Amino acid sequence: AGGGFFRGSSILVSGVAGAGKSSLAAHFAAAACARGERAMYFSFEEAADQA
Amino acid sequence: LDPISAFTESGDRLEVQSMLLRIVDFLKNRGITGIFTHLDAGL
Ligand SMILES: Nc1ncnc2c1ncn2[C@@H]1O[C@H](COP(=O)(O)OP(=O)(O)O)[C@@H](O)[C@H]1O
Repeated sequence: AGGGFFRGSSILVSGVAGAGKSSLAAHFAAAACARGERAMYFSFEEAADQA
Repeated sequence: LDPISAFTESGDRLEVQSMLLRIVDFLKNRGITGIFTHLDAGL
């Protein structure tokens, strides 16, 4: 309801290997970048070029 | 690497993960294809 999460909020994309957590996070980031804001991606298991 | 499960017994919680990550990153940087067989956690 309302059409989205709250801004200053925390979101947990819980899953297992092969679920798509990283891609959902990347979609969040792409939303931020397309709306003119800045986003950060802290990868701990993947190179940035690989991402 | 067959099997990467052998090193589980001979190492602590973080040291085994660090060793495996070292090998993974080495093969990645040199561009080698890395086949890893295991007998699976965050691995
Ligand atoms: N072109 C594509 N078409 C359909 N599925 C895809 C495509 N590219 C990637 N995937 C799916 O994305 C998944 C990987 O998601 P990923 O973000 O790596 O999740 P996690 O990082 O949590 O394992 C794979 O299971 C794969 O099936």
